[PDB]
Amino acid sequence: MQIFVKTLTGKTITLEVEPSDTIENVKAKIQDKEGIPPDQQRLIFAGKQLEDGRTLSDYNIQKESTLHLVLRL
Amino acid sequence: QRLLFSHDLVSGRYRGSVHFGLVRLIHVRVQWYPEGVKQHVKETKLKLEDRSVVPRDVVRHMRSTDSQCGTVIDVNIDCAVKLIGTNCIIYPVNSKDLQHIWPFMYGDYIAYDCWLGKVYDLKNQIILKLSNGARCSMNTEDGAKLYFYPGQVLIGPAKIFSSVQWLSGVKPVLSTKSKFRVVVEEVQVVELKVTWITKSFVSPPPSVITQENLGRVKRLDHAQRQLGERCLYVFPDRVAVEVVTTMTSADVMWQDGSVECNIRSNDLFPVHHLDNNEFCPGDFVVDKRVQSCPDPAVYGVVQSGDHIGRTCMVKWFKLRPSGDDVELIGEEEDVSVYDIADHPDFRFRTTDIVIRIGEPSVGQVARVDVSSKVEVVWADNSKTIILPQHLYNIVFSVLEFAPSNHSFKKIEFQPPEAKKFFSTVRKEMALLATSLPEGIMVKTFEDRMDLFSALIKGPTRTPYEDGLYLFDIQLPNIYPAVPPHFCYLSQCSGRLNPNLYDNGKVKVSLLGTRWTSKSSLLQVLISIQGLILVNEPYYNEAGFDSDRGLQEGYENSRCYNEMALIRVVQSMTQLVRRPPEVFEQEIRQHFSTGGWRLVNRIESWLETHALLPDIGFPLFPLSKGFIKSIRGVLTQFRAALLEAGMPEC
Amino acid sequence: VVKRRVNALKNLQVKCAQIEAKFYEEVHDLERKYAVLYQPLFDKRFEIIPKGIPEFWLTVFKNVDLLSDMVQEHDEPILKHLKDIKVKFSDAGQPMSFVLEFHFEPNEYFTNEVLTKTYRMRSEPDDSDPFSFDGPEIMGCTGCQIDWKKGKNVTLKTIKKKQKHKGRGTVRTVTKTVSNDSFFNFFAPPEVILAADFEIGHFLRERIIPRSVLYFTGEAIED
Amino acid sequence: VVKRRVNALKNLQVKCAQIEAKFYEEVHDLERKYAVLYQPLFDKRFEIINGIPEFWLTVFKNVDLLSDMVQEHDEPILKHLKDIKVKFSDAGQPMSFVLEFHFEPNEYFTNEVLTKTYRMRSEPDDSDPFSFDGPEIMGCTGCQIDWKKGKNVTLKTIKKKQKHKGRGTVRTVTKTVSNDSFFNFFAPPEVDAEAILAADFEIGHFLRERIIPRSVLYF
Repeated sequence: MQIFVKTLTGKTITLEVEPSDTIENVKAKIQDKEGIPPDQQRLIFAGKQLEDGRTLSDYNIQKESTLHLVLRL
Repeated sequence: QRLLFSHDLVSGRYRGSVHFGLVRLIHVRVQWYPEGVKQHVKETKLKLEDRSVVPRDVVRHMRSTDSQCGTVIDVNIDCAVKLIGTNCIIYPVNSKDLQHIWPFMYGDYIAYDCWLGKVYDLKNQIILKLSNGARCSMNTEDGAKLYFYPGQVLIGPAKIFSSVQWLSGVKPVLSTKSKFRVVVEEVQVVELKVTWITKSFVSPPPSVITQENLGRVKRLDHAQRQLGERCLYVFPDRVAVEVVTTMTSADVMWQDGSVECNIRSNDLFPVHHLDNNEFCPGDFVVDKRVQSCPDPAVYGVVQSGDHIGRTCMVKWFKLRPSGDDVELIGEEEDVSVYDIADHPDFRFRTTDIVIRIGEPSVGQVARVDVSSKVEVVWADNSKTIILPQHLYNIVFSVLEFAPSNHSFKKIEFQPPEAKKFFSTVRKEMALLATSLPEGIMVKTFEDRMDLFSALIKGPTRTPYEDGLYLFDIQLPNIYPAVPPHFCYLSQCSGRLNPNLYDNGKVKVSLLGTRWTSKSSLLQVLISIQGLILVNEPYYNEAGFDSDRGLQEGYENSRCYNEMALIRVVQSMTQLVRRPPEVFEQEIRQHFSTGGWRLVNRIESWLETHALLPDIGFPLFPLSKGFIKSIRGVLTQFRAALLEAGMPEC
Repeated sequence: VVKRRVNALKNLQVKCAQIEAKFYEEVHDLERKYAVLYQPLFDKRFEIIPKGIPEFWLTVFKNVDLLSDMVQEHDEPILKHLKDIKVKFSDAGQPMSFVLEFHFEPNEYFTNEVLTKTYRMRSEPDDSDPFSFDGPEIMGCTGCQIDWKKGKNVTLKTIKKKQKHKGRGTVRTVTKTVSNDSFFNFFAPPEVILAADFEIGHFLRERIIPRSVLYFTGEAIED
Repeated sequence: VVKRRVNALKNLQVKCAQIEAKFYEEVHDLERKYAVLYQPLFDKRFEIINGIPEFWLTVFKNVDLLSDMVQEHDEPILKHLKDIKVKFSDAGQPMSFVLEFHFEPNEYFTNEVLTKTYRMRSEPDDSDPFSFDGPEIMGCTGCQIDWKKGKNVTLKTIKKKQKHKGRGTVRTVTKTVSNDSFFNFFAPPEVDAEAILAADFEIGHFLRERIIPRSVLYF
């Protein structure tokens, strides 16, 4: 399913993620696309701090939905 | 009622002489900072001069009988300032005027090109002008022993200036028997080790930013100018001043929506502790009504509430699927606070650091507007409006078989000395079978013998009375050396007890979150019957032990009694509707005997309140919000009991 | 018992102070001897001191706190003609005493070429034999005469004042001469502030005369 | 114009400093000779001390610079100190003074006489009129004390608490840790270390000038 992840440098990552997928896979894909390691980023949907250990569907992610990338240090 | 709180300005006798001081510690400890040391002294011997109202602080009128709460937006400080070395005192000087002594200070947040960060440490150098007329720079580490503010005058043995850098003037010859006299012109920051936290709209820059790159670093701003804080006053000519008095006149947004601007702080007193069900204007919340607000996307913002009524009015918003805007789902007044809960994610409150998300990019939260948007001071550049959407924030039995999706899995338990564990559990079981007369009971699965599971009945005359609670206990590999690993089965989506967390954690001293190898499950059950299920369970979160006899304690405890009643009814509703695969027959039997008594007792409480009050725990000032919430959940509980096949006695 | 032993120790310390006094007398003698080596350098300084270094010693006074406080605005033009300051020492066999010769070029204020404010230091093991204490320390000054031209004096200043008669209160609009704060009071000690003058003279003895360079260029400090 | 002759006069001041260095050299020579003359008095002290209890221990205790180093547990050691003297370097070598501490037979070390030395300066450092307010102190020479078995106090055998890896069980391990004591400056810091060097230099200067030639006044 098509989703968009926005990074703080202005780029947009277009990703194909299964609704039942876990957030760890999303972090891995984001790392692959930009290199930031899963332990070093947070995913934000409409202000929700997405938790790695829970499926995307139960976060009610939909087609063409928007995600935002934050950094933890 | 307590009448002093942290940082408040007080006048009292030290060494037999009246002096100013700041209260630092409470259940009071006062430090007469101008010249003195911390000491304990009671408030009856003291005279307040200026309370320490600071942003984010929730306050109540001292004189007004109305116990309405309110959050403080901004504080205006008119502070007396004494010049150091001299004794001239200028009053009133507004603290917004005074500037920090050093450009940056220990741990004050900063912003680099596009990164936020706490300055973990900062290396700073003083710039000195000698009586010779020479201008030099020295690290503060060497200057510590010079017998630090612009314009100071000090003396130092010549050798101290061995490592300095002579910026200008004729270099003097350093002789061990020469004593230079220095006037400190400016204090400068050399480097700073930034402990970054967030990126603001790759990788961190260098930790210790080079001095040439400090011009782009911007501090944080707010005024918490306390008594005795070195700073620089500017004539309407920087001069080093120490604040000798403060005049805290703060603006307050009250729970009724009124903004009583410029109220003397002495008329206010802060509330150290909120009942978790108060909601001052702007506190984002989410609904907990079963039917209303089915969409998780909706959130709530409280506009005003009546403290005595325990009822607040809210606006429900939801994000627009397109763009970055928001829309108003609808206004709902008379909404019981118990039906709403502090929003999981959005917790914006004043002076809270925040980062803009998809121009200034790092800032602080000033005020959460009653409308959707929020106010952020980006550094000190400007207060600006921005939605939350894109603003990141900083009796006994031994059952057979095994628990089906229950108790503890993924453990692969293996005791280092199984024989000693068996020796322990034998006596533990004997004691349990012998000394459990209060109805509380336990059971053990045949598989993974460590998998204890207990049902506990509430005592009498308490919000948890007739309250059935299930606990699963994993005995550690090294039992009884360490306390057992408890887990409360939590399903109410709430905190029925300040310790019984929804995540399943439990908290009590015996659980180490004291214990001894002599400690047994019997002691833990006794504690759960004595502390966890107590008459006033408000008194069981990380303290509040001081509150005994405090009016704030009584009020918050009554509200917590109400909330605990709501949540216990909710828990019983769920348990009847979807009970586990274990302990079922006894749950049926308990609900048949006294289960319908809960609803009858609650309805009797409601009827008595309507007519006017019975007894058993603080609930007497039943509030509109409590009545609404309890009725709404009690009809649901009756429906669950009916569909469950539990006819009324 | 022990008192006798400590008394013996103290009496030994008395001989110790006597030998130390001999040591310090010999130190003064060696300083006198090294004068023969010093004065070539200070004489080159004299000759080299626009011609020469204008107001060299007045500038040195200004750049020293102990001496700047002693220089007055009126004094500065007068002391500007201070040609040199140099230290001489006593001859062999005499009590330790040294002289701070202010050699002064011809001017319009006062005539005598030099002002020689001799000094002296203690040369005894101790005031009391049972007790013991020593170390070079100024126990006395000598001062010197200061003449003046008509109206050029600054130690005492002439003014016109409406004074009040003593014991009668009558007003007298008349001229008066009143003691005034001036640098040259440095040469007029209290006929037996004394400690201050002694230490300032000692400073000019060990720092400003020997190491005048450090204090003129700004290359040295004193408080 | 003027600045040129000022600079020449500065070069002259450099030679003045050199002459003063020679002055202080002969001052040290006089110190040595007069010390030869003191030897009868110091020897009479030595025999008198045979005795004024803990004489030099009290002397040190009564001086602000030195009471800072003498620790309580040191008292059994330094009390056996029998004498202290100063020896002065002979002509030809850089000026120095050697403080010699004569200790009676003890249960703590076998050194009949312990030594410690300070080297002073006898020259300026460059072409500028550099500071020389007499012979100042640079460097210093530590020495090893012939301690008896386990009688050292400069290092203390602490039973440091540690925890086993993984198991976490607590245990005590005997480890030598630097310990504060009057003898510590006998092992001065090598080439805050500079601050301790300066403090030791000042202490030794006070010993040479004040403590030893005037020990009676400080008793």
